Amino acid sequence: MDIILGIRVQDSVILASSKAVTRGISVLKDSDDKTRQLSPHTLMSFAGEAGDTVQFAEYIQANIQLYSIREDYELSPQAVSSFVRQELAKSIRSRRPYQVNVLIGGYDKKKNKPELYQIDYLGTKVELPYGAHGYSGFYTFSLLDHHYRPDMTTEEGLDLLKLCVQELEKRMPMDFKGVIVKIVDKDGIRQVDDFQAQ
Amino acid sequence: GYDRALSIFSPDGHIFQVEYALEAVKRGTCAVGVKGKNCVVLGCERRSTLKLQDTRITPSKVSKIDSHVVLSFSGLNADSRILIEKARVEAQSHRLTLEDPVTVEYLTRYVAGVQQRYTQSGGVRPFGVSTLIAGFDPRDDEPKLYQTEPSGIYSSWSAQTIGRNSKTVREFLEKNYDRKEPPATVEECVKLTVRSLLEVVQTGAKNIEITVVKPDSDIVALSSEEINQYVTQIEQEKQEQ
Amino acid sequence: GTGYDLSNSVFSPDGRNFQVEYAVKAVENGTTSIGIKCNDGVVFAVEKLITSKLLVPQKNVKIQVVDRHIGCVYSGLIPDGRHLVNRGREEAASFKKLYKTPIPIPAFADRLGQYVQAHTLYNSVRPFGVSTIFGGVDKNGAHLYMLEPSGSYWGYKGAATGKGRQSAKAELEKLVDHHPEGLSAREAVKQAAKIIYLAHEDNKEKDFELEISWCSLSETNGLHKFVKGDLLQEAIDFAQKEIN
Amino acid sequence: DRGVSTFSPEGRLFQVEYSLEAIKLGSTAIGIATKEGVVLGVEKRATSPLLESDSIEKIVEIDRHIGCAMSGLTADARSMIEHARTAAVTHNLYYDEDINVESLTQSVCDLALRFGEGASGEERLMSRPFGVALLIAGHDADDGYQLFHAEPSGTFYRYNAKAIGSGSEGAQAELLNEWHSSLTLKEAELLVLKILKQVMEEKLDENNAQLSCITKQDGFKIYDNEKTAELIKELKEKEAAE
Amino acid sequence: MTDRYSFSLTTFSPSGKLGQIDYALTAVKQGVTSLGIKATNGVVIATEKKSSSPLAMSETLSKVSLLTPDIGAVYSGMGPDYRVLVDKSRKVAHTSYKRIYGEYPPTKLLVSEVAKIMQEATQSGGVRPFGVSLLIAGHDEFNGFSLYQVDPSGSYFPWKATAIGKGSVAAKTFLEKRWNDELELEDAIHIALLTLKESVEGEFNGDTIELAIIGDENPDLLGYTGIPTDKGPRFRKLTSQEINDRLEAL
Amino acid sequence: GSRRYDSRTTIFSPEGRLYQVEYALESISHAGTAIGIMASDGIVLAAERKVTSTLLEQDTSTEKLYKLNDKIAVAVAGLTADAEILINTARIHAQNYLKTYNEDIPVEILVRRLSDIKQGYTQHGGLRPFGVSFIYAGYDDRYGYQLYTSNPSGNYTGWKAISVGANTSAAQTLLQMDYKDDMKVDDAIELALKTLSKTTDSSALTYDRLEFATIRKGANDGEVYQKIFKPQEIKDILVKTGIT
Amino acid sequence: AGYDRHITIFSPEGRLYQVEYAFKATNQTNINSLAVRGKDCTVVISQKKVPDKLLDPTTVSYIFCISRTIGMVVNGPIPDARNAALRAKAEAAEFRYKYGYDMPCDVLAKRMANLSQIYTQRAYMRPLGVILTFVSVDEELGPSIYKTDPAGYYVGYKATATGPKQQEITTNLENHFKKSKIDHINEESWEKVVEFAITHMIDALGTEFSKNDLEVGVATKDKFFTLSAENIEERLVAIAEQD
Amino acid sequence: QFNPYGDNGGTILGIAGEDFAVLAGDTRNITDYSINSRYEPKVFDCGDNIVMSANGFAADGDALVKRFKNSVKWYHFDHNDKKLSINSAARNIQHLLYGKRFFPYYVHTII
Amino acid sequence: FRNNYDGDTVTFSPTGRLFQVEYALEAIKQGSVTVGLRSNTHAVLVALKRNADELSSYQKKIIKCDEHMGLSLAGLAPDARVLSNYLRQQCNYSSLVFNRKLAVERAGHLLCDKAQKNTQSYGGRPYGVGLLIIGYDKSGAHLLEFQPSGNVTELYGTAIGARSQGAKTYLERTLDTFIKIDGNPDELIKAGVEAISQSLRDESLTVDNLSIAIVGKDTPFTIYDGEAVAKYI
Repeated sequence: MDIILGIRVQDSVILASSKAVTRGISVLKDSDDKTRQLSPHTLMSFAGEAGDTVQFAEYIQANIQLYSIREDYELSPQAVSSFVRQELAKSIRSRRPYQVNVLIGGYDKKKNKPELYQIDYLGTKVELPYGAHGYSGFYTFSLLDHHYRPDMTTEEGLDLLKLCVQELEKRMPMDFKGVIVKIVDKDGIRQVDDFQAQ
Repeated sequence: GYDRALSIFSPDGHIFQVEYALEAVKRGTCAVGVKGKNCVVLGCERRSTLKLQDTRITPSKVSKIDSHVVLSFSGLNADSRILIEKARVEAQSHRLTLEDPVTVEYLTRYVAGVQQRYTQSGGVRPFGVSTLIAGFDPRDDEPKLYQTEPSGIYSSWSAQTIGRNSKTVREFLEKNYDRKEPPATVEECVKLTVRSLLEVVQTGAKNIEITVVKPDSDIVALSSEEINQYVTQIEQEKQEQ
Repeated sequence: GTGYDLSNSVFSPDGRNFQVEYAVKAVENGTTSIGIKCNDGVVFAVEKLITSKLLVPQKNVKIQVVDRHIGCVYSGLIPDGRHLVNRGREEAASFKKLYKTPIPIPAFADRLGQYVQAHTLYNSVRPFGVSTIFGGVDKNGAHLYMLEPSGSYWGYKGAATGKGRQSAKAELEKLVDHHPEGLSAREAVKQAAKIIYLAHEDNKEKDFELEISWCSLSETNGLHKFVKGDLLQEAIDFAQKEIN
Repeated sequence: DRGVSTFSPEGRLFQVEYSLEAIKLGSTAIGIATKEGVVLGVEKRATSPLLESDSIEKIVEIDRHIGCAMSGLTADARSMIEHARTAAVTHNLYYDEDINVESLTQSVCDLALRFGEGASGEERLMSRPFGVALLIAGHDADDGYQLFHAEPSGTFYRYNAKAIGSGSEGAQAELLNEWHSSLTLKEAELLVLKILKQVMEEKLDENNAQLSCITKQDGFKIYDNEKTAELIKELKEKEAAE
Repeated sequence: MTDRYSFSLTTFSPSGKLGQIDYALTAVKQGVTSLGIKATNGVVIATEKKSSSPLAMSETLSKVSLLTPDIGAVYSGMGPDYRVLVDKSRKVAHTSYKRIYGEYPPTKLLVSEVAKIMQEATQSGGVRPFGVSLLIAGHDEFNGFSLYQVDPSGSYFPWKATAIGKGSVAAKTFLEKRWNDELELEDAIHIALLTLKESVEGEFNGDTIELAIIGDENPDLLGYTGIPTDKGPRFRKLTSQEINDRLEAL
Repeated sequence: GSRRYDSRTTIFSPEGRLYQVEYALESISHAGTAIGIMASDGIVLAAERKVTSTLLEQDTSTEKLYKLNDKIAVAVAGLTADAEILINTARIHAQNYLKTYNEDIPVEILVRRLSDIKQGYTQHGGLRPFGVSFIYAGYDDRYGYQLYTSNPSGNYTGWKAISVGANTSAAQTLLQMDYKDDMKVDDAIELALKTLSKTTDSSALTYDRLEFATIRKGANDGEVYQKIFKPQEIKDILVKTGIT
Repeated sequence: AGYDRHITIFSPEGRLYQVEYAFKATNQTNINSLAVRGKDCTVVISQKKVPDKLLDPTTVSYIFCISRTIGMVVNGPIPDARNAALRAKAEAAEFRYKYGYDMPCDVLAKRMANLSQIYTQRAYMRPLGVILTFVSVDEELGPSIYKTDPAGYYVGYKATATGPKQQEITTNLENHFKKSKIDHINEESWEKVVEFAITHMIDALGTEFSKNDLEVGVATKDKFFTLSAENIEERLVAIAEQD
Repeated sequence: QFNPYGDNGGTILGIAGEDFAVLAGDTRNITDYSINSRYEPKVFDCGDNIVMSANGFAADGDALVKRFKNSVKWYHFDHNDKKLSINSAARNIQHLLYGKRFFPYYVHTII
Repeated sequence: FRNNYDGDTVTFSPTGRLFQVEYALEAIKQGSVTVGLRSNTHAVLVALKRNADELSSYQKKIIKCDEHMGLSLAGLAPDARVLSNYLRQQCNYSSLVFNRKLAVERAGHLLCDKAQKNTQSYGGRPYGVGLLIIGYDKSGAHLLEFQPSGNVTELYGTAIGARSQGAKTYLERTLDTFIKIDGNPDELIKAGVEAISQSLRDESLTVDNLSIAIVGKDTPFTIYDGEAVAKYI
């Protein structure tokens, strides 16, 4: 599967997601952005079944934007994830289930604290300091378990991720063509356009 | 299961339920819209049949269907909610499938269509509403101002008004709006709006709410003061003569 | 108050249902038709007004068959009659499909009865503008029936409806009296031809065309068949003779 | 009350007749067919100087070889045009060719009588008849240039020229004398432009009137204001010329 | 065919009245009187068995019905409407409660259910309000004993004691005079019998009077033994005999 | 057909008004008065029980103050039964929102939904509108204490203090005359009782004829609490405010 | 306004005219019927009037065989009666199928009463202009008589009568019982119970009966059958040798 | 289990000349190793100067040809007897065929 | 009277009439005339097409249902479309399923039963068009007359519409004559045109005003218009 990493530091959430999109024997694209912005302060990365992956992401995005308009308000990260878990939990017992796994990272402007949610296609949600979907966790959790600290700075977090990505590039069989990193904090969502060598 | 044809033709070729829907609009609070050279302004009067309200929560008259388009109306409030909801959803749907937010015209054409449908469908009565839809097309700076009515008809205007005494205020606008030189400033555009509402609101600093829409999702509603200031500067224009 | 006669399933203050009654009027205003029960079957006959020389003679058949042993004839609004026979046909087909044995005349009568009665229950439908005489031979005898718009129906020895119903009834009653042992199919055919001729006096203004059919356990094998050619002429003459 | 699909003693459908009365109140629209093309013209008729006259769309394109003008309750015509466009497109998808103008028209008229509260014949769910008539003009290889008039009655007629709307009985009378089998496209244009001027309450200018045509070569096109403006001038001249 | 009556048959009149409900009530007012009294340890409901012919067997016609083993109902108004309401009530008690919580619904809720049913007949398409008023008496572990009244409007209220039908006005008065918050079941039964007597023209005996009570559990009326927690129904209809004995101490 | 008996509950008067809505409102105007006053530290809901008897059980009663959520409560004016139908769908809505977002439903959101439901019966269905007006008293972490009001038409609005039902005119004037932004719950409780005391069509205002409920955020806690006063609790507050 | 008399909605007095008028319809046939209970049987008597000579007397009846045990006589227009009968038969069969035992007379009555109650409340269904008298010798209640009307009402009787001259038949029976002090005809044979039925029928109507003026149905343990013109004649002959 | 398809063999050929065209096919129809008929025409004339053949599973072939011819008939009814051009016929058939995309006409067709 | 009994088809007048139907019938009489007649080998339909203005076309009155059957309309054009279409399907069905051409007599029964359905149910309206169906089947030539009432009759010849009575009498007279025009179509058509002109009064049948259709023994129902009918004017 694709790499979907997430880590919640002191004042933000960082999402690293591989850029490769392989179909069969050829790597069709090496610049894929496996993420959608649900609201100014909430970002969701995803990995899974070919078509469902994006379809689901865009479907959730559309709904959140609609809610935002209707109530002229931005749902809390928690709210958004509970909405997403419910969607996946429905999809699991449906005719053709959405096989998509997601990471939702957002900054709760009311609580002034960053939050990271991990939800698998079964609608299994759990909140963490750092999470990952698929095999990604197997290679990186021992590192994060080790170097993770609640008070880490956004810069320390990126350093830890870089470390993880390196272990991933070393022991993992597939070339995921590197990752795209994004920060979600009190000021919104921005992309670290320089991780190809940070 | 109820499909009684409520909107039907009469011997003179009229559809009374639609005509009556209009009568409901006449009774609604006035609403006005004027387009500048780089903006559009929406004004609406606030009733006073009962005052002791909680303005913070009491549903406002100008609504956003999206971040770049707004819609005001005159008529039954409850009816307006239904149209606004559908409009907002169609807005998000359009972005989802076309990968581009709706143009003002398109969004107007949609709302109008919804209305027209209620004029020839069984078991339902027409909307007792008329609307002003304003905003800026994506990546476009030319302002847009549209209007719709229960009949389902719609068209764009340089400035227009609907609601009680819209007759009066339209005149004001007809002899105070030069297409040659439309209000080239957000300030002078908003002023012309207030001036038109004053023709009917009869001193109502709290009875007048203005919302200014600029290109690229730049929408903002004025506060009593901001508006109050425009009124003040306008009453002086009169006395100074 | 009033208006009790505008909606179909309404009861007037005297427990009547005017729409049904109004339907009858349509029936009375129609052509005359009759049914004669003989000793081993039944005979059906009907008056066919010849509006002009343009009508292809013998072609516009009015009597209808249901299954292979039931004969139906009606007076009033023709279309309503066909509609009813259509139903009767499905009605019978279903019965034979499930029970194998073709539908017994009585059973069949009730099917039409229930269906017609049905159209007097709601105001969203109109009662049937026809009275139908029908019957045939079954497992135990021959039966003759007449169904009114009210859904009401009974078994008859002889039956008539339409413009000249009174004449017919009168004539039929004579037969009943003058043949306590029972008429024969052969006889009934002629007798019927006569009664149509007589009853045609309440319509003497227009020329008509006779039509007869019969169902006899011995003459037709229990199957409904139309009286054509010789047997027919023989009856026409038998009548034309006693019409003078 | 009374059913919406009831018959009058004179064997007419009330809702349909009344429908035609509303059409009479509608803006004037005129069509002229010629062996060089068909011209469609309409009276914009804005209700206030503040209304941007070009947002008045009473002439629309159904396909490249078919265009139409409306008159009466125009909002009612939207779905009619959607259905028309879909029919044309759909026809092309199935048959790899252009839909015949007549066929397209027939398809539209098919919607007409699909109204009522429960008429036993299918599923005609539409509380009332359409309150708008239509002038469908187009071209097809089998019957060259054609002009049709579709009414809410479901029936449609073909005309060499036809005018519907408030100034119809008058304009039609004009067309009756002005039309001949050898008119040219320009003649037709001026002609439409003229009759519109006669029946229009307003002084016809390139802002309260709109022209359009359809020609085998360039298909259906709506004349922009400048193009018409001149055609109006050319007419003023030819009229003052005697 | 097909019910084309999809619109309400009950609507607001200019004065604000809801005619059909009003008329429904009028129908109730014509109905034989029935009443209910709540004691400290039980409730009693009673009505008159207005035999519409001496040939008719009044037993084969219960105006007092059991809804659940702890709830009974009685009415005033149209018997047929009441009958179907009872069937519906008994069922809703199962479908919307016993089959979910494994226990019978508490008086107030069952009442709420019945009320809903009636309310809908006040607004659903093509129907008329029920032409009856009900007095339901029951007992549930957490609310004890209670007595409610349900009108055609679908409205309901709790009473200490009340009457409906023909002579409700008089009966209500007579009840106010004799009711207190210290009555023992018998006392109420007694008071019921008296109150009912005024409303009765002819014969007044255990064959013309139908009366039921909601009191102690009747293990003798359970039908089986072995389960301690199951002690029997609190609802018991008095026998023709049981009524007469009390009529002597009238 | 049926069309004959169809009232057409969803049409416009030539004046563009909704007959049924208007009439239903008239219905409401005869219902016991209900008041809602919003103080800086809480909200007060007060209602006058229409019609009562000595035997009426008031401990088990609740005909005007209903709990929707742990943070939202409504005061009813009009058809109790209709109200309940709505109250229930209101309650379900709150729970759905909770299950979907794991956050209590913001007051306006709930109010709007319920209002739209009413609006529906106004534009389609051929059914009669609900003869009910609600006063919504609730709290959420976005606007805190809010007071809303909805009627049969499907319209709703926010207030600092408002009344519904009988003599709303008198009531509104009295409230508008003594209401102040900086008010305190205890002040509102009093103002409420006074207003009702001066609008009642009954002799005096006794506890047996009142329902009282307050939504405060007990300082000694930090959360929102709803308190529906008991007969005894009303009898008290009634004496204290000096009405004995 | 005035339409509160065409459909089943309340009149301002709280009445349902349509139900009342339906009741009227029940007498349209101008036929009286009555039922009484024997020691172990139930009998129903009904007048049989065949005016048209062209009618086949054997196909003219208002007494039906709902089930092997239930017997139903109808007072009202034949079409509604046959409608009611069919439904009743269908209901009886289904009930057996679903529950494993014969539907009790009183139950079938209640069921039919309920169906009628519906036409009383729903506006698209008109009531049936009939009055149904069901009888049988229930396996739990014994001889049973249960009758329903267009109002949806129903109840059991010791004996009952229906028709234009119902009142006389009733008071006649009423009296005989005030006398006998029992709620049934203390007879062991149904032949005698039938004779009693026919007798008291004559006294009340003040009319003599041939063997083609009556229609008789008899319910017994496990069976309900109708008598023939000849089985009737036998009855008529016996009563004769007593007067 | 029941198999909805079968193979009646046979072969068809279609060649287009500058101002003519031919569609040939043998007249043998078989099942496995047996011959069902030595003469069962496989190529048909469908009007508007069109010849069509749907070789493969006979039942499906006939159903298509039958359905197409009937499509021609209705073409005339719906468009004033207009002739159905070969190109139009083809596009029409594409739809006829794709209509059973998930339960195909087991046939290879040429016109 | 009437006024209280003609609001819909589901109501009977006190005399037993269905005005809504009768009203429908009226729409027929108001419609342009058309005539039908047959011999023992052919069946012909002659129709007078009406025109709005002198700029409008003359509306078609003849519709082909199959190769052996067709009809002419008089009244609401749309309804003829609906009905003729339903007739086309019934033919198509008979052929596809039974490989049997639909009997003209049978086509008539279907048409009748379809019309009857709109005269007994609430909500509908009767069809407002008259139809003359001719066709050659397994029992020779045929001519049918269809009334919205649901009444369909088989005749040798007839006409419906305005002044239709003229031709109807003429035919009733020329009976013995045309019924023998076997083997000669031209003659039957001429005999047809002569019957229709017996109902003229306004104008005289022109080339783009006359419409003729024929079917028979060795003639697949075909329609002749304009120039094609010139040799008959």
